[PDB]
Amino acid sequence: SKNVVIYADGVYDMLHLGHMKQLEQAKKLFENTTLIVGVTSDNETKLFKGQVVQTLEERTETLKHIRWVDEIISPCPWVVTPEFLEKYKIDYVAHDDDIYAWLKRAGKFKATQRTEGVSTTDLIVRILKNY
Amino acid sequence: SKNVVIYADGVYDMLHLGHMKQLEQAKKLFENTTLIVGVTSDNETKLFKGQVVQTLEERTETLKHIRWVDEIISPCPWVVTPEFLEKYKIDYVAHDDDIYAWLKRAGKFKATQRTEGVSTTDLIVRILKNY
Repeated sequence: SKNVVIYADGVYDMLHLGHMKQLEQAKKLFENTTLIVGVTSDNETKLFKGQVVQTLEERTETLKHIRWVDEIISPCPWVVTPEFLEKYKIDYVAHDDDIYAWLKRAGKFKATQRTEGVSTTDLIVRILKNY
Repeated sequence: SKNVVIYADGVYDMLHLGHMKQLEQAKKLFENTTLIVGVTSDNETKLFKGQVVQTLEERTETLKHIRWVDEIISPCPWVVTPEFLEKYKIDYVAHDDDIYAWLKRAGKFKATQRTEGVSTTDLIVRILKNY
């Protein structure tokens, strides 16, 4: 079967098992895929979403070590556009779930899910119940 | 060239970029390798080394998402023995650097290096200089 190009963007701050499971899910959407991961810039993340603890460089270098990741766009645009899809020959956008209505209308949206409790901040909440 | 079997054991608690770089180094020691990773048990780690924040299951599931990891032995023995090498057909043990004198004498030890400052605990020391 033909190779399907998947695009998954995010902040990927302090990458945890929840991110990794989501990337695995996107990678395995079809039998033969190329998973492109977009890593959002420090400025736009801070401005649109909130404080980021790791720089773009740190967030990107970590993602390079993940099995499911085939290609990285870093920094990636904050908003996916139709032109972006055509520029990188993206077949589907894989994201947790509006702003994706236009993708779903075109058949180009694949929902992936989060894993609760696994996150990095929750692991400190752990060691902080040693007292 | 023939496939070289590399064994790298550790606790791999709260896996960070330093672990990942070390695993990449072991994986790339030769052109064609199988990297086996050993993950130490909760009891022995606690007893011999110190408190572990993630369980064996959590530490092992995370390692599964790392590109360089080909096989996992979980839990792995606390001490590498000659019998262990023969049982899994290990050619080299890759570890940060004694207790490895016997490996170095046999030509079966490959030193890998750490990365400072990248660790998970240091990233909290970060957010804790927001105040």
